[PDB]
Amino acid sequence: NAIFTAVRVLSAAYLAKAYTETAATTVNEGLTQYDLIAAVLEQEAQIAKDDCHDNEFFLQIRAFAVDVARVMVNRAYNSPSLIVYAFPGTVHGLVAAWEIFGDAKRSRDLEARNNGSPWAVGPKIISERV
Amino acid sequence: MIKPMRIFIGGEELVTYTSAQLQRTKKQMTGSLTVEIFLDYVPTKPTIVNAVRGKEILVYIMGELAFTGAGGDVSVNFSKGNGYSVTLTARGRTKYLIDSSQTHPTGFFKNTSDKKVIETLVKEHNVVLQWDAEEIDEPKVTLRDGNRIYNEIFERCNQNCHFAYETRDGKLLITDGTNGTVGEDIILGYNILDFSAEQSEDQANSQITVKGHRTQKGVWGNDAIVQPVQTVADSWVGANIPLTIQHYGDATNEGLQRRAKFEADRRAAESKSVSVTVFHVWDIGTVHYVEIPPEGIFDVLECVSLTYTVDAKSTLETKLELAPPP
Amino acid sequence: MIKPMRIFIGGEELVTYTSAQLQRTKKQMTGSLTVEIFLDYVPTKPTIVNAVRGKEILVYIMGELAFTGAGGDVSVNFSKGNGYSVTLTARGRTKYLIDSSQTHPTGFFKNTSDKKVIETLVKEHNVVLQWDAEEIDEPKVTLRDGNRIYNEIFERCNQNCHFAYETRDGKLLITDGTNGTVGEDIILGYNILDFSAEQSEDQANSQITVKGHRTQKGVWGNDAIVQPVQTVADSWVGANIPLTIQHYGDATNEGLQRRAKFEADRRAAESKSVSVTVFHVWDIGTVHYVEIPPEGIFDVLECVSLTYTVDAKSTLETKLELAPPP
Amino acid sequence: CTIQRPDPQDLRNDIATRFSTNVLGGAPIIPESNEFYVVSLEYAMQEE
Amino acid sequence: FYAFGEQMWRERDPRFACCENLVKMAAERGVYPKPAQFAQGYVRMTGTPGSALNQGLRFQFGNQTYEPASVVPDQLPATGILVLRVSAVNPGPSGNARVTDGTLVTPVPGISSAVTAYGGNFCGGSDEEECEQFRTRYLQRLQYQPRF
Amino acid sequence: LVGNLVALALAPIITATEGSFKRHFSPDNIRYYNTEAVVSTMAQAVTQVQNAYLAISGNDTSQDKWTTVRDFRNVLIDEFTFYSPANAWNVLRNGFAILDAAATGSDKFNVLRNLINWSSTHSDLDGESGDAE
Amino acid sequence: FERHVFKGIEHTDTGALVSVKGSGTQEEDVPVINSGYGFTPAADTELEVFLHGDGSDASNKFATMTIPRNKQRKWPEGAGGVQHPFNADKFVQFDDDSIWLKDGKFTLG
Repeated sequence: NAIFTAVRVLSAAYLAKAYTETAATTVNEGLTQYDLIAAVLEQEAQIAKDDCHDNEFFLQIRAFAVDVARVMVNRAYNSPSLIVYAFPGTVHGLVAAWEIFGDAKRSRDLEARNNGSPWAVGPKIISERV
Repeated sequence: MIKPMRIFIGGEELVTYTSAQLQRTKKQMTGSLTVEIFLDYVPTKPTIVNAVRGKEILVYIMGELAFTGAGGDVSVNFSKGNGYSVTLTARGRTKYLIDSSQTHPTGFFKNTSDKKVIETLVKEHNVVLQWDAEEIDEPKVTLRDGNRIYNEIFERCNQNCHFAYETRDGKLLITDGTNGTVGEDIILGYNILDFSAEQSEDQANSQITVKGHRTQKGVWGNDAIVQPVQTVADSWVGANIPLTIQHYGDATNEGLQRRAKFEADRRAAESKSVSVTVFHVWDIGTVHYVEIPPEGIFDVLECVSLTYTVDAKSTLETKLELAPPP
Repeated sequence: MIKPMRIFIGGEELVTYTSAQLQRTKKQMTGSLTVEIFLDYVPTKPTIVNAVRGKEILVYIMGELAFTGAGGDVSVNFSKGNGYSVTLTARGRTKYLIDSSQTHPTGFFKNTSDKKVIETLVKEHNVVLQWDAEEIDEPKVTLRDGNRIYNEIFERCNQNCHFAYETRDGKLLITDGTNGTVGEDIILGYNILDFSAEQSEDQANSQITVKGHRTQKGVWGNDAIVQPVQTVADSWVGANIPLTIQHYGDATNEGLQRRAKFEADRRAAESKSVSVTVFHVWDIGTVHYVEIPPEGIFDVLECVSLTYTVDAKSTLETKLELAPPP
Repeated sequence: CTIQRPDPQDLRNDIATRFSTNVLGGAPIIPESNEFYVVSLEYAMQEE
Repeated sequence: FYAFGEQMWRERDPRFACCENLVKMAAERGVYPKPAQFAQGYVRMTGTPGSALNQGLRFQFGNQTYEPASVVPDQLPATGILVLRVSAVNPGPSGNARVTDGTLVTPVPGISSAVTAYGGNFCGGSDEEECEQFRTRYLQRLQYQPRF
Repeated sequence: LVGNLVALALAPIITATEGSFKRHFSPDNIRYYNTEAVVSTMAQAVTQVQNAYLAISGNDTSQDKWTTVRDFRNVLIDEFTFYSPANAWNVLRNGFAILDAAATGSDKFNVLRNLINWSSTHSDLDGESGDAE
Repeated sequence: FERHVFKGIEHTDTGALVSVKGSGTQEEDVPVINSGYGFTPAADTELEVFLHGDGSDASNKFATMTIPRNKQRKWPEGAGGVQHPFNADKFVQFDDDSIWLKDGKFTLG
């Protein structure tokens, strides 16, 4: 069980570091990734606390969990400051990009976050702050 | 955002640096960071210091790595009126190779290759080697007793043309050509804040003759004393400016010609030096098209150096030194 | 009276010196006086000159000797508007040891001691020696033919730790420790006009390994080729920064360790250099308590250098260079 | 070893992060709001 | 909070404690950890009487180096034989050896190079005491011991 | 020339104690049937300082801690070391210097206090023997 | 120039190679420059080897071996000659006249 716990905790830590290395496409996506990792860490803490196996590793896991919480939550909410623009009726990708940013070449950016055909994106469009 | 840099002595994102100068170069093994911190002192409250003399830093330039390696020194100054400044200096992680002293037990590498002698002259201080040139074989490699970890490498990569410098990650790059990665066509009238081209004639040479001796096993007499010679020529200089740069290991025909061409590229690359100062702050080996018609440049040049400078008042400029279009 | 100096080229108490700079140091054998005289010229009346190029001087500082040794040069300048000045320079009486050439007949001292080889390398120019360290014995002492009276001494006092400098009387002091004589506790906020501490990391070394060969009589083979080695360590630097400084006479265990510790004190004393500029104008080896809390100095340091400066306008200040508190 | 009294500011950072993530869905703790006082009080309890 | 109280109790239990707390606890009850020991013995050298002597004497026995522990006399005694209390240079169990003959490293005029291990053994050499060995030694001091 | 009244200077009292020790300690000038007792008293004092150092160092692993312990044994094993006032005083002063340089502040309290209790007795011998002890 | 001791000796078809130590340089050193005298010590024999370095190119170093110092013949004044490498009492001496061969046994053919 020490073998298994070492593997699981190292995998959770390095998967957190992997999530942090890439940008969140949607607030719900970043929060779901954080939910996955926090669930794994809480499971490991409950295991390391079951009948006072080791109290110390329980406390250590708890501290690393609060750290991964602060970082993953800041990444999901604040790395790009995603806002939901409200457009009257659905509109093209180029027109939406040009009206939001003043730069239509940024239309590629509106496709990774919004689902909807390129000629009809909206009428609510997730994008970055301006 | 114009924001180029964000320095980390370990995670502490410098927000007080009053100025900065970051230099990268191919003519040498390292770089030179130079930060300027404020460091106030209230002579009643408690004060805290940082005695780093070795605590590791990096300079992410314009959202991208530029340097990797306050190891250099701390230089806390004083004055009455503008005092309390702290100049930190930070060389490149490939430094101890520069300031150490070889401590390999044997001293006599037998039937080895230059790559291997370089791998064991570096892995004593944990500097991963980015070997990207070739494997040359050599019978006798005796290191002068405690010479220097950098002199010996420079000697072993000069007699077989191999540029030895440092990348942005923190590794030692032993290359033979360029880093590819072409870029901005600097045109006179477009971004050059200032330029200075100088193609002199006191540092060129028509014929370079490399002589030496054969150090193989069994080879003696004439075949090791007489034959080894080579005469490479640069059909661009002009009149007979001869030379003779002698060789210092296992003088093969290829070895001779190769040391010859190495120096024939050094002297070449020094005979057209183009220093340009551009505006805002990736070119340590990059080639660019440059157009300066008044001095007749319409050619593709390689940046040998790269210096980012800053100072909150009037700066943010980059100084490039380029490589000739023979 | 603020009056510090009263110079005597022979008895002539300088009353015209428009400025002055007197430097004393342990890193070297001598000092450097530099006086500035007026020397008017009325192009009808008779004028008189002084061609000293050697006429001997001293600088009693604040009613006490500071220097002893216009030998250096005369440098009569000119200009239309502020001309007619005479810069006189005067090194220390221990100079010819610096600019001569050994003329001892034999060249091969046998069964001598470093003290004796130093006494006969000095008493050729009448410089009494202030030997205050110890007597080390050595079999073979061959002086390179006409090397220099100062290179040979420096070589003979570096392989057995002995600082070699000059006192205020005009003698050669070969010491091993300090000059005692403790003094003013310079505190930040009390007298430091200016300060600059710099404890870098490019001039330190963890392990110093001294190797060499045995030069005794009869000793040959292994006991003179293999054994002699020593590895002294400075458990303050940090990571493995090795080194190998090789030895050049009668390599004994004590000889090895002693050359090692000598350099391990040089590199140490260079890895925390504290230049302070104080106000008004005795510290060539003195220790002082220094308190500069903002850079974390609360320690007892030895002044390596001492420079008195003056200029009738805004000056009278002393610049000290200090020695690290490891 | 490796288990001792946390830094004060570090402790309040941890408590604010835990309150923001497990309760407020990730919202920041705006100063001078009731959540600010609740977080401060808790800290105070932990440090006592 | 329950967890922190449990561990703050645990860090004051000889068996479960970090090595630093273990030594800090043991120094309060007399028990101190054992340091490393250098080898030791006697070395017998000979030569012509009246010869001078210095402290830089070093002996090479087998593969180890040994140095004088006591003060070396200024001259060799009139008998021509000197027996010296000698300790090894490097600590640890490598200094122990079972040797009878050895050579003088540094040559001294008038003193034969061959020296003899007076007794033929070099005892004492031991290594630094680890943390678990010290823990089980300290726990053997507090606990109830019959036939102490 | 300001004086750091923030600090204690221990050099004068150390030299004074050196003088006072070498004035009343000459184990070559005391009656032959008390020399062994006097020298044994000296050795026991040095043993006290050694035990003090070992109780204060604790978890020091560096090789200096191995050499210092070797030097304490080497000086306590030999017999003719404390028969000379110079060696006795040098051993005592360096032992106290090491006990000082081994820790910092609070740590050195109980240990030093115990020493003050050990040396708070008087000698029973008479004449110069009592003066030496 | 540098003195080194002597370890082994590899004999190839271009001459002799030493294996000097003093710093384990050359498991096989370029030579032994034979000016007409040569010898083969047993491995680790206590003798000196002097290296003469080409250019300063450590690369190649030529060796001169000495016969062991305590085996050197104390030649009388006016005399000289050649000796056994390990025996000062076996030699061919040129004296005032005696082309003297000192041994108990001489073989010809």
